[PDB]
Amino acid sequence: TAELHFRCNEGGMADYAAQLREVGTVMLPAYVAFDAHELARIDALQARLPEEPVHDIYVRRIMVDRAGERPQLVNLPHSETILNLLGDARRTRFFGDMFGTRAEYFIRRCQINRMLKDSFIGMHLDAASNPDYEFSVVIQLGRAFDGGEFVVHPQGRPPNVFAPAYGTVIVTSCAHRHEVRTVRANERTSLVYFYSRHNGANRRAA
Ligand SMILES: [Cl-]
Ligand SMILES: [Fe+3]
Repeated sequence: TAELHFRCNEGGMADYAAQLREVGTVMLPAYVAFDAHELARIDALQARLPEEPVHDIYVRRIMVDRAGERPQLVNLPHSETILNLLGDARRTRFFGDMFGTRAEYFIRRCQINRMLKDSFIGMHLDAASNPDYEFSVVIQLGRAFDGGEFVVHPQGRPPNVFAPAYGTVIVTSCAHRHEVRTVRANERTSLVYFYSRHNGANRRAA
């Protein structure tokens, strides 16, 4: 009956980490985390990747993280170039502060999701793929679309609704169920990746 809609956080690091802490999700405005020319590069690079259906959602894998296995680079060489940006010193410091820990974090899984009109992502928990995922990061590469809100459903709270634009970045804790609502026009393209302090094998049973 009631849903809490969020705009991009207009503050700084102290504000970003506090919203992630209290709310569990924060949306950063373009182009704080990744500069526009960097997103332009990522966009040119991901196009070169092989696409597979997963048919109203098409997925371009960069890094896979199968049950019982350790994270694996795939679709070389352009996957690694994208990953190099995601894990460079600027981003490592940026998300290190964002998460509020000195501990080393690893990017375990990473892919481009291309969602066509009338696609959606039903309710789920990222922890179900890997119980050690702590945070998820989503970069919006979709130039223009309707619908497609990223919705988080924390236990005993109103849903938190995020409408993302090109260049925005959502950071969210994997402790909350979440979903993407129906895409209502053109297509919605996002780079999604997952952070864990564990770099060993995925403890989800295969
Ligand atoms: Cl910029
Ligand atoms: Fe998810």
